[PDB]
Amino acid sequence: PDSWDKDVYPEPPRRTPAPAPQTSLPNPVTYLTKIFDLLVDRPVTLAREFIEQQHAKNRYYYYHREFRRVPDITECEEKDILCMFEAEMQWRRDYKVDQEIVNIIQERLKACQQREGESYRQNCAKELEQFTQVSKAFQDRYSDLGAHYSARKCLAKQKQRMLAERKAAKEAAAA
Amino acid sequence: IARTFYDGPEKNYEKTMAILQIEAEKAELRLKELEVRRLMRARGDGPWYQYPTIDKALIDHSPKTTPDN
Ligand SMILES: CCCCCCCCCCCCCCCCC[C@@H](O)O[C@H](CO[C@H](O)CCCCCCCCCCCCCCC)COP(=O)(O)OCC[N+](C)(C)C
Repeated sequence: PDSWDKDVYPEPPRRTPAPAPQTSLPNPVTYLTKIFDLLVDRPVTLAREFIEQQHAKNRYYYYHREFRRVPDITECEEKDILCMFEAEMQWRRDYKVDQEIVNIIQERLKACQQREGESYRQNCAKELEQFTQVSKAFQDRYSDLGAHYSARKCLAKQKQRMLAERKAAKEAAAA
Repeated sequence: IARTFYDGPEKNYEKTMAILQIEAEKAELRLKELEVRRLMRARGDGPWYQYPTIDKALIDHSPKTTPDN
């Protein structure tokens, strides 16, 4: 339904074949489906309609909380505890959001694998590539941080990686 | 439950900021106090570690039966 965004959680257009009976024998699946409709789905639909009618008479809202952007650990002085605190809280929020981004991509991958049946190896290549890219970026950001990870340790890891990349590029320019 | 038993995140956030400021100031004060104690005990030019000497008002500045003190 329209509860979730279809761009964040995409699905193919869902082609289904038309029934093409080839025998005069009655189809038990259709008869049981009609019985199930009449004895299960209609009462459930009526109950839900009543509940939604009650919900309509009492309509209230909740909001998504917006967080400002505070300075990060890069422009905090060595012993400034307040800037360090706010930068660390912002970094923790960013870490949580990155985890949920990876979660969304993994959900896409799983749904693709189930949906494609026997053709999943070829038909889920884009989802596999997206998960590979996201997983590599996440591994670069947060792996090996340890039990007591902090924005300072992430900064040190990034600086070490930047130094390695700079040295590699410098020695590649010499070859 | 949130309305009845709890407060918003701002209260805890800013209380944490105040607590952190107090603790950091205490830490720097402790380090400075140790350094000041070390310097005063080494040089003796401060109000602390002022060990007594002889009071000069006990000296008798009067002629002493002999000219050469
Ligand atoms: C519709 C049916 C389903 C509803 C189920 C609701 C689930 C909740 C029921 C369980 C009880 C919760 C446990 C109580 C722990 C709360 C303790 C504390 O957090 O509450 C204080 C508040 O005190 C409350 O009054 C707690 C009182 C709970 C006492 C429990 C006693 C129940 C025992 C039952 C005895 C019945 C009779 C016995 C006969 C012998 C908070 O202090 P305060 O700083 O102010 O609040 C700050 C937030 N402000 C600023 C918005 C106000």
